[PDB]
Amino acid sequence: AFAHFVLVHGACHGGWSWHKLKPLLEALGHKVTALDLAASGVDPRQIEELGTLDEYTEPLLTFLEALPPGEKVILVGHSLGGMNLGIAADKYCEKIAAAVFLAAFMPDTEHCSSFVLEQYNERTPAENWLDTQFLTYTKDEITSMFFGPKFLAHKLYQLCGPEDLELASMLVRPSSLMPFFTKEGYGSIKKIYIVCTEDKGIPEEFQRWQIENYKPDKVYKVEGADHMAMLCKTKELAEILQEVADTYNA
Ligand SMILES: [Mg+2]
Ligand SMILES: [Mg+2]
Repeated sequence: AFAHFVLVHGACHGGWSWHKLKPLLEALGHKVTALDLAASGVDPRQIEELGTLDEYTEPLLTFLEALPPGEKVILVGHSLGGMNLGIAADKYCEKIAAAVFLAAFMPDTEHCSSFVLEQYNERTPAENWLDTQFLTYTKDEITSMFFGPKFLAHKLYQLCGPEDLELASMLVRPSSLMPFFTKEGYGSIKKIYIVCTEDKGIPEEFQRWQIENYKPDKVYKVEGADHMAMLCKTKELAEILQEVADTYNA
């Protein structure tokens, strides 16, 4: 039927990356919330004030906490957004109909919370970051990420239009990758993975690896999708999300 989709962006991005998908879900009758996480999009915070992934997720937690009784949402997380999903699902699991991991980090419950990030780090040669800028800052020593135009063009948006890449160049902002996701909370939610097959930021092989590691309830494959499937495969993506809405409810 009709769901409430809560869309959670990835590193260096913001609510704006869902600007093509949201109207599509809304024309399907759904309610759609596309948050800015902390120090993302036009959030007024700067990355230097964020100490943890939990603090980065604050707007998501705040929004879920405000949800009235009976209201349940389908979380949709992109890239690093998948970790925001795990954080949110472990605090407000009673409010989550399902979580969708769009080419995202899917943590598990048997390994430590950062396992998929550590493993992603270990499989990723530093050359792959291209012109991405890594700096350090202090709060209370934290490494910041800032994607450069080459990385955006060559590893994230390579199958997107020039207006998509230019938009990201105009909006991306510094981010950061910064103990256990519980079986009772996060572990209990239905999870859906959307594989993006031409992804060069999180390669399909890593995406398949995470599914192997912690199998979700449904796996969709988006052929021809780079990492920003919501911009190049928006229509197909909305059709998967409708299938999800129809499956996970009453
Ligand atoms: Mg925004
Ligand atoms: Mg392009």
